[PDB]
Amino acid sequence: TQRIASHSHVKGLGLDESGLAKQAASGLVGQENAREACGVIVELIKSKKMAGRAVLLAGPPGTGKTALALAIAQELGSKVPFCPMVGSEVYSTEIKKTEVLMENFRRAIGLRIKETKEVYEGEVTELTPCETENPMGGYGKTISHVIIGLKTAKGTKQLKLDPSIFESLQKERVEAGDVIYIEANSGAVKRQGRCDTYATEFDLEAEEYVPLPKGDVHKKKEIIQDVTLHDLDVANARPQGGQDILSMMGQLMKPKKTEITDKLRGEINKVVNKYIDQGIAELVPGVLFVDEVHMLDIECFTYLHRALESSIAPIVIFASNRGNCVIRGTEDITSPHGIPLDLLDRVMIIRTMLYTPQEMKQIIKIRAQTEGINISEEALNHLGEIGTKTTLRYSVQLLTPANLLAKINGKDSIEKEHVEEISELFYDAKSSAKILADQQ
Amino acid sequence: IASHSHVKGLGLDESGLAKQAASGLVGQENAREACGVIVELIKSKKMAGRAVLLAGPPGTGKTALALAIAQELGSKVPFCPMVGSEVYSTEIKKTEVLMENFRRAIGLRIKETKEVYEGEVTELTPCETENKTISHVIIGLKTAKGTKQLKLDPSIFESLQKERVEAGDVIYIEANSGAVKRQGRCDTYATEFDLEAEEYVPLPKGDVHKKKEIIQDVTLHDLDVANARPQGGQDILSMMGQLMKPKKTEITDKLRGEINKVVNKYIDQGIAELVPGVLFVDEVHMLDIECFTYLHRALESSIAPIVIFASNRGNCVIRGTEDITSPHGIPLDLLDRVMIIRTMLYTPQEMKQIIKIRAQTEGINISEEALNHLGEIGTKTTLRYSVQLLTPANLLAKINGKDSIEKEHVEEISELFYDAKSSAKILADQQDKYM
Amino acid sequence: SGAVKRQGRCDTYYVPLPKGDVHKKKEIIQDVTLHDLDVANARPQGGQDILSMMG
Amino acid sequence: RIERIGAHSHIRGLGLDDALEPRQASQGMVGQLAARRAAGVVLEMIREGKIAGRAVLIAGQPGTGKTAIAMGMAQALGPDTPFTAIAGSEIFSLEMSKTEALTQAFRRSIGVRIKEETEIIEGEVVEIQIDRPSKVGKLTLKTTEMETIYDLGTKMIESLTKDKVQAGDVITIDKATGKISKLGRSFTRARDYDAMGSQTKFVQCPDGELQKRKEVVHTVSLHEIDVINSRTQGFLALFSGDTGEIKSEVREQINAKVAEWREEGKAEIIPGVLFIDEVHMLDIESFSFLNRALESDMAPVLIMATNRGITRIRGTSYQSPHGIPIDLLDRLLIVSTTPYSEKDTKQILRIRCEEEDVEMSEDAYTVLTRIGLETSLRYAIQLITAASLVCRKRKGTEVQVDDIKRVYSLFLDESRSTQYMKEYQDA
Amino acid sequence: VTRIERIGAHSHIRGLGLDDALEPRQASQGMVGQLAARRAAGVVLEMIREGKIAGRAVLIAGQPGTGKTAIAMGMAQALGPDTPFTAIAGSEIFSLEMSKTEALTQAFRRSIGVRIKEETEIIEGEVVEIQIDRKVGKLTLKTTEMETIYDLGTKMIESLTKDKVQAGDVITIDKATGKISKLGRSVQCPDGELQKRKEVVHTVSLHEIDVINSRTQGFLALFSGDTGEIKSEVREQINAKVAEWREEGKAEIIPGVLFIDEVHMLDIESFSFLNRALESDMAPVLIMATNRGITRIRGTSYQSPHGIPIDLLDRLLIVSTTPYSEKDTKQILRIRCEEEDVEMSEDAYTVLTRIGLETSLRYAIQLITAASLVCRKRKGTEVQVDDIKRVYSLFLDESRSTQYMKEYQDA
Amino acid sequence: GPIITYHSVTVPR
Amino acid sequence: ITPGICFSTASLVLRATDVHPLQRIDMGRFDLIGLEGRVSRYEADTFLP
Amino acid sequence: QPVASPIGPRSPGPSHPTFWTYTEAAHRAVLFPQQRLDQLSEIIERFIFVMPPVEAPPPSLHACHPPPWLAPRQAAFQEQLASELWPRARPLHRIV
Ligand SMILES: Nc1ncnc2c1ncn2[C@@H]1O[C@H](COP(=O)(O)OP(=O)(O)O)[C@@H](O)[C@H]1O
Ligand SMILES: Nc1ncnc2c1ncn2[C@@H]1O[C@H](COP(=O)(O)OP(=O)(O)O)[C@@H](O)[C@H]1O
Ligand SMILES: Nc1ncnc2c1ncn2[C@@H]1O[C@H](COP(=O)(O)OP(=O)(O)O)[C@@H](O)[C@H]1O
Ligand SMILES: Nc1ncnc2c1ncn2[C@@H]1O[C@H](COP(=O)(O)OP(=O)(O)O)[C@@H](O)[C@H]1O
Repeated sequence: TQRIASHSHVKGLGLDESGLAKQAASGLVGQENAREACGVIVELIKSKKMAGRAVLLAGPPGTGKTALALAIAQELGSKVPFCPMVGSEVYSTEIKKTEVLMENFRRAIGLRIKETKEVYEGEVTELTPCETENPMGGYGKTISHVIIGLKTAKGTKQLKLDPSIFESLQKERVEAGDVIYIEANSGAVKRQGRCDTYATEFDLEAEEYVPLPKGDVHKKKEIIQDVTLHDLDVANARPQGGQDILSMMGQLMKPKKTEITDKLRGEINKVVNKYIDQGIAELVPGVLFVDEVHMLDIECFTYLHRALESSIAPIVIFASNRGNCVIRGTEDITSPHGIPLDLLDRVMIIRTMLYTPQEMKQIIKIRAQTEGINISEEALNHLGEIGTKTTLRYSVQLLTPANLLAKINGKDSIEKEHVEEISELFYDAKSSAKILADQQ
Repeated sequence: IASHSHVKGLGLDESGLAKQAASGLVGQENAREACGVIVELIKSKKMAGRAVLLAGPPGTGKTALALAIAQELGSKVPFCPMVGSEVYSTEIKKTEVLMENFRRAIGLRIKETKEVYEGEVTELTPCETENKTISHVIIGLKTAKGTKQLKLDPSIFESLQKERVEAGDVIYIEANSGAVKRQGRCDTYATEFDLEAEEYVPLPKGDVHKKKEIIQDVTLHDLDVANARPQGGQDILSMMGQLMKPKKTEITDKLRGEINKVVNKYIDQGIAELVPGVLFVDEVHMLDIECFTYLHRALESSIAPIVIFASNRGNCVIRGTEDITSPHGIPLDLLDRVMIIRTMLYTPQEMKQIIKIRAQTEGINISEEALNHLGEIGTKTTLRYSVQLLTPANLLAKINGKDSIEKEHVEEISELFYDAKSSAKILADQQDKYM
Repeated sequence: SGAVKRQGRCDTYYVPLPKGDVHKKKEIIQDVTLHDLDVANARPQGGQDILSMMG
Repeated sequence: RIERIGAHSHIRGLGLDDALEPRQASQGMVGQLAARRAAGVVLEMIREGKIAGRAVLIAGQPGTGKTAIAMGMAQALGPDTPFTAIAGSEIFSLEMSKTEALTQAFRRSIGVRIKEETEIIEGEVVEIQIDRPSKVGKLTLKTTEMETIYDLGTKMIESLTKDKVQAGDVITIDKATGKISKLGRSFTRARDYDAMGSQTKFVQCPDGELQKRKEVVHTVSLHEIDVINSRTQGFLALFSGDTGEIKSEVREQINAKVAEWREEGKAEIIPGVLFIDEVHMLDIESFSFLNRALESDMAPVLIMATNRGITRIRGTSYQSPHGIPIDLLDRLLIVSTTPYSEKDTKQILRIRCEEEDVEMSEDAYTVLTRIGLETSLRYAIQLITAASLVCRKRKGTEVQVDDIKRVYSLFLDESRSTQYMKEYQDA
Repeated sequence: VTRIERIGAHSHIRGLGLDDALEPRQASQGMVGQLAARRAAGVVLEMIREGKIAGRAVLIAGQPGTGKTAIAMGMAQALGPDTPFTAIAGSEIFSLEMSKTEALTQAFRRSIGVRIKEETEIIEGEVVEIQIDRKVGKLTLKTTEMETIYDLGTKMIESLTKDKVQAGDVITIDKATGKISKLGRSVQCPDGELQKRKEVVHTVSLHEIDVINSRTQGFLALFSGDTGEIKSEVREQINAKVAEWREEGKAEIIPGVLFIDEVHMLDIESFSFLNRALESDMAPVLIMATNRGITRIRGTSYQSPHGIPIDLLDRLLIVSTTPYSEKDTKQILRIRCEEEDVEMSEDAYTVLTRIGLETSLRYAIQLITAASLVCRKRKGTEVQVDDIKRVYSLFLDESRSTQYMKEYQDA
Repeated sequence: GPIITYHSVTVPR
Repeated sequence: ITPGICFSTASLVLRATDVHPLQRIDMGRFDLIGLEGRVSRYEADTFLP
Repeated sequence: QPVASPIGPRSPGPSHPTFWTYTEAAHRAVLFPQQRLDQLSEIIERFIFVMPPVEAPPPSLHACHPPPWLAPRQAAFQEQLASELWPRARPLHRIV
């Protein structure tokens, strides 16, 4: 279990197979015209091709914007990457805004990579040679292979390795009766240590003591990692290497954290294209959610509608609560949604409609069902009524304190008097503004 | 190479009078004969802190005369070109940038002797002693002239170990700096194997130990930086790579002190000679009031070089003040410490000769009719635009197959590429459609 | 604390020979500010490791 | 393999002839003949590359193909010639000045190509014998034409053992530096599988001569040169963009040494292009520095896109066309892009829907051209992908008019969004 | 031939031309006229030499270019060496590595000197022979009057072996530390005693003391690595320890001078900091100049005299300078010509004085060298009126270039 | 005494 | 390579002005930063008491 | 020590997830500074030519009558730094 968040109730868009919207499926009620609109871009995302697209969910504050924007992520599943970022995270003190934007852009892009490796494990029993005639003048007989006996919890098996592996063994300095790990594709050998079956009574030598090597002596299992392109970026930018004093600067916070296009193009993209065409990694193009995009400035918008035209960028979902407002960063330039007209003419717009009394009542019911509150039918109607006056946010936030008052007064369901008392103990934006205007 | 490849001097007579058309310049007789006085004042090496202000509308040859002054001065003196926007540095102080520019605008030619040890090493024996570190190192350097066993320092031995040298190879050693390079193994060992991962170099010739003199040239800013961000050797000072590593934010205590002391010590003993240069600061109109005010003391200092600003604005608001305006966008406080030089606006006749010179410098065989049509094009447009139209006309002529530029070529080029005023008129006509 | 400090070599071979009770015992009533305590703990003081780079 | 089709992925280059005569709808581009011809002229002057520091300004209405012409020029110029695309807002950094960022952008589109004739040895190792007492041994190199033997030295054996090359392996040996590079495994490289082997990727043995002399080329930009010469940390080009190279000898020395190299024939020059999209974001300081940065002999050509008209210059209150001061506007050659007509919008939509692999009906094209002439061509284009998804959802074959109409009613453009913004909407 | 310091705008200023009773002469020591301001500056110079009073500020105002900075350079030249005179422009405090207040207090501390005296036995002679037995060794030193042997310690014999062991080097041995410094191949050999006890006096400023005692390898005063010195322990403890050196025979403080040129660039923050920095016992004396009249203080819209706030203007004294007349201008031009290598005729001096009184004074001072170089072109010896007119035509000035703007340029 | 020999032959592909 | 190393000629008494053996307090009893990497929780919380 | 790096931490063996949860194909996707120097060595040899205009000996000596206990500590500190980090600076010798 975990904390109940403000959007823990949404699980999907609840759309029919034909593309139509259901009444209250997947926790989302009403909002058909916008849920279908965003289900269309859900299928766009599923179609990994046709990238470099942007969609702007615009509307009054808090109607359904964030709810359906993150329900897009639930419909898409955790498999595809969905990177959220509020418009206020662009301003940084150690890196530039156009670089934060590029990082988030090619951070939303995922890249899952598969690889199959064979592995060995088991307490070695003994090593012996395979003698053979001299390939050259009679200086002595040579060795062709080395037989090694590995014992595990399943059984004991003998295996043949090449003389190079025996030389690796010699320079590794293992003996008979220790735990070793071998791989055939690479050829490296790892010394795990002594086995627990030979555990000591007193000896204090700590080596992460290897327990009984449970399992077969040979095991093949596929590894499937989920790495993003920004992970590779940061790893190649500040590598955590060994004794390479260029790397020993990890003792610094290292400001000046911007990347370089030379690298970004010539080093990281080639290695990904090679893996994709070879069959080692599958590209998982993703979504970049930007709520409160109105906070971005003119420079951020200009960079946004230059990067969006890139063939590599993921699909972007902006959100807007403002109307005809001034563009931040400029002196006085009023444009719709606080977004410049040049960027607005490049993104698809979806108007999030306003809710009716019945729709807000259904939303309150769903939120009460999610928060585990046993609201009664009278308290629900009163919440609907007093939420038709104010906004939906205040109407639905009066469920935790009402339930607490109920539990304290010895109840198991929110009654009418409880919500009536909470509505008088707490106020909303308009009620508070009225008192503020009445006072000096 | 364009936009400065035609000017190679002021083209002044022996009497310092401006010649009509020579050295790649035409017209601007007054301005050029006045900049002659400036080049003479710079070559005199007698004054300091003097400042000139080449003032005129855009494209009146002020920067051309600024570069002609440098061409006349030659490459022996440091000519530092700078843009006013360079003062807005994010790592050092805005005034620090300007003072370091002033410092690098001054030159210093110094003759120095340095010693060098070189030769095919025969053996390298580290003479050990109890402290329990290596004491010395005896190296037997062979040469085509002779051979010498020499004792060097443990630091040089460690440098050789870093180089990963072995007995019998060729190395170049220097005692002044202490750096040792591995030129490769002696050519006599190339027959040892059929192929090796070794660079081969023949036996060094001449004496094993040799001292040679070099007449180098460095600016005062070079010494300033060398003493502010020292690298040297014999220590682990390489930590410079992580200590701070911005522009060092120099300080006056050593800028005006130790450096001046040591350079005067070098000069007054016949080792060095001061070579004051020129500091050409183009686009001075975007300098902040703070920079303009520091320029007062900079020019009133006894060590500042000859400075040359370029004014392109008539009268606008001063940067950094936001409420006050002055001529040239420079405060009257600094404008009183400069010798203003007009740059006359060019006439059709002079512009025609300028276009001809630019065409003949850009390797273009333009016909007389095309040249004369460029006259009208330039009288209707800017000189810079009319001269920029040249090269596209040459490309179009090459495409059409003609060996010369005709009327139709320049007409096509002008119709394809608009000018500033034409574009402004188009924008004014389409006012509410360009956003 | 064990903060041995070598003043130098004796004058008989430099600093004069100390003239007093070798066992100096006295009370230090010197005052300190509450911000010096924070300044002393802000950065670690020591070495023998890469921590020496922090000086 | 998988690099999605962006907004500009449909143009593969300017549709020009040998005489720089723009074709109507060839090579992805459609209409815009005058601006395309100007783009071709400047591209020919670029491919010539004997004049430095020339600026062009592609001005025009929003969504008329300015960035399209820029990407077309980039594609027609192809590799082996630096093309750096930058938005005007990308130079506003926190760790480096605007002038320094502009110098970086310029010097990043100037290529220096050192051509070297280092000889090597390419063949398929047959045997690698080596006896440790300094160890000494031999190697047998085979090519399809001949076989030979080589006596391996100390460092040769060291490098061979470090690289772990074995028999049947095809390798190349740089005789000058001794650098080994194994290119693959030959059919002989078969290890007679009787142990833990998991590699069987064979390849043909090298053909030709044993000890051949091939030609290598090292191409790096002036930006990379000065970055790696700045300080001992010669990895800032990948490590991080921490920069600020002083304009002292470092850059002047790069320039002087590249001049000597060009003179002596080591590496002469390959100029480049800098596409500044939305140049109106640059500051007055940026413009004032560019004024003289375009005058340097190492200055590549630049093309600046413009949507603005008569508008104030950033960082001041001066009204100037294109949002650029006339001081800089004077150096530029201005090319104006005109709006697309009905048949041009229709052809652009057709090419875009054929590039994104979406079959539209003849009436779908008509209704989409109507929508794109009443509203923005960008909105009309974005409508195609959205309309194809409803068709795929209903299991159709080609987009009809009803799908496009459903998508138009479902998604809103800027004008209809503004007209729907009838409420306060938290202004 | 040519040194670093060359002829400048104030090179002619050799100091204040005052008498024993602080009475300025008509024209002495390169300073002409400006009697009131010169005798008002002599008083502050005398009480600076006194140093018993701390935190005094004397502002000088008047018309632009009325020897405002000349008086300050004269004060500096009269104070002479061994007494810090830190001149800084009003912009030098605006820095990125340090705050404006930190830079201002840094300048205040640089403007305070601390005098210290010590004795040290120093050696100076020619090396004769060296021996090392791998470790201890011996050395033989020589001078023109005597020679001697020395049994050297390990460090000394190592430092000597670092050089050319054979004779020739003339070294110096600071017996305190033992740092060797070979003057050259025996530059001649020294005379007198080989080892002599020398007195060493140092005037180290409080800022240098702070930088030295603030950090390991503390001497970052060569690149301004003193970012925000910790007042909590460094500066307060240094003040206490300087007060302890005082009144004990160890050291004595020498108050310096701080010349803030163009103080109108400073902001309300810097002025508020000065309001209290000028009240500390360690506060140095300072002078300040201004060219603007009643203008706005940088930071707000407050219009105040000299661009300096009233709460600080009340904390200083003001001295007005009078405009120069024909006599003073001509004499200043003559002194400039004497400082330079140029020589003009009497009619040339008259014309130059008229030209420097029509527009401004600095214009003539600048035209001096231009007319000299133009007369040197026609192969003459003296600068003539025709050459001065040629120069007046070639080079323009502020007032004649601001009126030629009958053609519109960028803006 | 301790002479090692590392070999790698191309058996008859 | 500039032979004239600009060695600081500062005075002698200022090389170390803070060193005073009998005029400093035992800051060791306030050293919390030095405990994090040397002392254990079980050491101070359970053993010593 | 590797928190969010695409390369896995040191794993004692395949007995727990951290070994089977990371891929060598992804580990190859990141190049350490050593590999960067190795791959740039071809251009480092020919493109690093910038000589500083002036070189300065060790930063600054100190003429003083100092407390005898000053120089020994600095010498020990420099010796410790040279014994610790200098061996790691071997790769940068080529560029130096
Ligand atoms: N259709 C709906 N069904 C259920 N709950 C809803 C619905 N629409 C909005 N809500 C609730 O309204 C709350 C606020 O919505 P939010 O996404 O914050 O919109 P905005 O960001 O515009 O305020 C959310 O916590 C959500 O639970
Ligand atoms: N006297 C001249 N002779 C030949 N060409 C000239 C002359 N003056 C200016 N030009 C041409 O005009 C162009 C711009 O002049 P410029 O020096 O930039 O004027 P400004 O410095 O006022 O901007 C230059 O490229 C140059 O070719
Ligand atoms: N001549 C043309 N041929 C084909 N497509 C075009 C043409 N002009 C514009 N387009 C298309 O229009 C879309 C947007 O126009 P764009 O080229 O971005 O103009 P602008 O840069 O002025 O917005 C692009 O995706 C581009 O493919
Ligand atoms: N009384 C004087 N005696 C000698 N020279 C003077 C005198 N007054 C001014 N000058 C000279 O005339 C010039 C006047 O400029 P200055 O007074 O320094 O302007 P400001 O002080 O306003 O910056 C200076 O170069 C100065 O050397």
